[PDB]
Amino acid sequence: MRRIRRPKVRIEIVTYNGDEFGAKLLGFQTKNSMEDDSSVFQINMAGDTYWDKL
Amino acid sequence: RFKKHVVQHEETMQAIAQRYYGDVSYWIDLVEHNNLKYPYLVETDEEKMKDPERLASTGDTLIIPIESDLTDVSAKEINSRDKDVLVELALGRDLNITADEKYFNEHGTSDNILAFSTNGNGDLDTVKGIDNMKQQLQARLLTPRGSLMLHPNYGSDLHNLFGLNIPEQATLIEMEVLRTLTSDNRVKSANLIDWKIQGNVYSGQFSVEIKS
Amino acid sequence: RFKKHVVQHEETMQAIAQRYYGDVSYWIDLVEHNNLKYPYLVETDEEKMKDPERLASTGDTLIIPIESDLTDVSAKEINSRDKDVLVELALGRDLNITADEKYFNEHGTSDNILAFSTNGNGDLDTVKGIDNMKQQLQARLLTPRGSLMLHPNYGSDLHNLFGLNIPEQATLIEMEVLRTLTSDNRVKSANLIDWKIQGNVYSGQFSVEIKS
Amino acid sequence: PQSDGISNLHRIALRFPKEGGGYDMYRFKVNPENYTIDSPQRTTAIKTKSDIVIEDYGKDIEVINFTGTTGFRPVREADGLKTGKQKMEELQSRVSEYAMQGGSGNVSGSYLQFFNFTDDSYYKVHLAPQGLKITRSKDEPLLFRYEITLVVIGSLTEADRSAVTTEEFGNVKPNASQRVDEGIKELDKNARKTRDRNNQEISRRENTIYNPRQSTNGLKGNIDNMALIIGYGDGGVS
Amino acid sequence: PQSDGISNLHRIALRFPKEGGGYDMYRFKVNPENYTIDSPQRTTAIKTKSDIVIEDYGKDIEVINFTGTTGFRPVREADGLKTGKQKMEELQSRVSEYAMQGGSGNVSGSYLQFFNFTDDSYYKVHLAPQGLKITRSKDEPLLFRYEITLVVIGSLTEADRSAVTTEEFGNVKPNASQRVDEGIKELDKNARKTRDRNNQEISRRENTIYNPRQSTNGLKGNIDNMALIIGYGDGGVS
Repeated sequence: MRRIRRPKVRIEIVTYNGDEFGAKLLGFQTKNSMEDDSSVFQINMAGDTYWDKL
Repeated sequence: RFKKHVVQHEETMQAIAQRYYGDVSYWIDLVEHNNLKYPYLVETDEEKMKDPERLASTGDTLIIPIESDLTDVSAKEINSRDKDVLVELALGRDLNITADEKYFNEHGTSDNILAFSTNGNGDLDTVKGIDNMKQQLQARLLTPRGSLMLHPNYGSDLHNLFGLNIPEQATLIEMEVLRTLTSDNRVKSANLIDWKIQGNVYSGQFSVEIKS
Repeated sequence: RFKKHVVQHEETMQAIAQRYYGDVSYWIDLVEHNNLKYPYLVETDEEKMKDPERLASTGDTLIIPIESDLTDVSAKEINSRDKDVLVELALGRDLNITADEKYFNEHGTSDNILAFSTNGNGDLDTVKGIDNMKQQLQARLLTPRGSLMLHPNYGSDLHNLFGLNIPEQATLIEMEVLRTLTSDNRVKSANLIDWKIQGNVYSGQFSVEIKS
Repeated sequence: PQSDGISNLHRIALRFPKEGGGYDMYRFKVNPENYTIDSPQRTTAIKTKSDIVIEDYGKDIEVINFTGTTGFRPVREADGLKTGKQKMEELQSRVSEYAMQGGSGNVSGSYLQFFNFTDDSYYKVHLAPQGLKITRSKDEPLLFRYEITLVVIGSLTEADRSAVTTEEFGNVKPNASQRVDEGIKELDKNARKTRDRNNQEISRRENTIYNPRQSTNGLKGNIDNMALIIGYGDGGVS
Repeated sequence: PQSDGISNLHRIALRFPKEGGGYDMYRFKVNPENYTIDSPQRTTAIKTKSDIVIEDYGKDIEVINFTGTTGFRPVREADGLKTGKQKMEELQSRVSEYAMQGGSGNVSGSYLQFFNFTDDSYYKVHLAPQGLKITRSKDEPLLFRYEITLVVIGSLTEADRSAVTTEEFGNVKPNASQRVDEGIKELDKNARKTRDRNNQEISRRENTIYNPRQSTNGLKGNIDNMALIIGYGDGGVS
């Protein structure tokens, strides 16, 4: 048998509601590495709302 | 939110916890939520006479909190305080304005319609539970979309739809009614059951999935 | 720009602000544009008799500036006192040269036609408002394209479009007139409403959507 | 309802948003010759070295496409007598007006409402990138043809996602934060500096939906309101 | 118009720019076999986890494409007697004149006017990237077929972008700045140096449609001339 997967991502934010922010998710990246002295991540967001002012 | 449950014939609390959560071990939190002593379930009803509040028998209602609020002590305390009356917190309590339903139905969309009322004596009437939700839905449906002085886009454009009795007007009225009902987050969705157009007055009915 | 509005019976300033600007909180600044005392809207006519200038009642004309100009103090100061003069200033003022309205129609695409006139006493006549716009449009239509001594490309090729009164020539004339009318940025657009060619005379009419 | 013999056929009709408010009920006098509906899925398949993995993310955006021709002979209208060419020109004008006005990213008003009376179903739609393709070949010289493609946003039964009225129990706009901010603004600069000093000192000593009833989230609001009516130091705390 | 009810339809016509002023036109003797108008839209739809996002950025280019031929028999003309071959050759010459010396040399006309009397529609068009295409097939011993694709610049009713007049209420030229610049040109080196020093002094201690009627935009412009001519310092300020 072949496994079935149904991903469901949730995002929480603490200083706009976090649930509304997580609805517009499209994709993200998370670069963590012990070789370098820094861990960095990136998040892609939709253009439905003007996030620059929020 | 929660799920209602009725005790089966000599049903086991651990079996209930396993059914409603999968893992059997969560029964320790459920009994604390229900605020029950060690005799969680007893077949004999006469045993409940000793400690009715802290003893459940067959056919007794029980509260099944969601998985997220299982270990929340505040949720446990609030559910213990509001056993069997927990629906009121979500739907809420509000002043009753449907003094007489026999009168204001005919007037329909117009001004000088509703008014507060008093039930019993002294204490002002307040509508709670499912009746409060029905009253809120009826008030939202009757009010125009842009009538109130604040937070516009509240109401419906039903009064503008009076006119020809052609089928497309009926479908437009159906869509407007469904849009108005779905505007409230407390209603999951709505759908038509039956429609009737006889004479010169539209008739129809709708069903709404009221939470809890 | 500003949208004209008429006070409705038993209407409040809050509803007026909410209908246009959406949020009722903007009404605090909207009153300063109209230059009204605390009795902003009063149904009683004799109440306004005490100070008609600083009061408004049913049937009076209000000013509704756009959101961008709502916060400008200069717009508030200008709209407080000018009132009806805003339209004339918005559309501008210019000298009136329609001395012989009967005569200039008889000689199309002919030079030495327009001339100054006199109105009032001892002062050259002037035009303002929609009349000024119509006069400017008529002058632009009559003025040939490449005749003015400065800022060229002003006018139309109406003199050159005389031909065999065939439908294609009629459509070309229509397009030339539409381009001439739409050259001014104040006018939104134009479109023909009726065509009529009989014998050797071309006739027609057009409609223009003037802003405000 | 279709032409099943019990009820007469009902033709598909559109409902565009008018510029000055309201909607215009555009109705086709001839049903589309061809009707196609697609329901793509966001399922993805990836082959690992020893097993296949099936992963799904949910329903994708649907596509509605149809093609038809307008009638030739004149037919009466509810407010006039419009021929097929006039109907097609009006449809093109409405589509152009709806497309041009959407230069601000998206129109704040309602989307295009599609009413399919041939089979019971309703949708909220938007103009597809294919757009309104109009053609008229040599065959059938006097009959126009129109091709329309659309993308479904959601069922017309449900309202807008952002316009849904939440519970909003208690108070979403507490006065405690407002009056705390007003008091802090009214305080002198030295008072705010001493408040910052006290906050830093308290931070050093760390180690080494709102409702007044049945809720703890607003506990800090009540405490933050205090320490100003009572001089708990030369300024507030937290 | 069309052949039904109304009088005989008028054929499609093309208008081209004449080099020596005026205009010259071209009317097709035979209506096109095929006529396709594409009106796509520039809108993209992308779905998030539990919602659909729709964004639009205005109307797309309206592509016009049609195919036709030229009758072999002759027909009356405004001047001379031109057959189908001569008409097609003249069309090729006009298209070459519009295209070959478009990017090179200079062409007086900035656009072509496309008239559809049969369809009752008008547009301003330019040659598409596909361009003109001429072919003669096996079953056309004497006929000639032409295929052309066009892109609509815009509605013919609207005026040209360069021939648009703004409101321009009041004076457009700030004469105060002009005479300030004229006066400053006559100042000596020391005066300009003192002006720069004064501007620096004022600059480092700051924070701590010309019409005088119904506006305040041209405030500091008038002050500069008055300060210069009267003299606020050796050179002036601001």
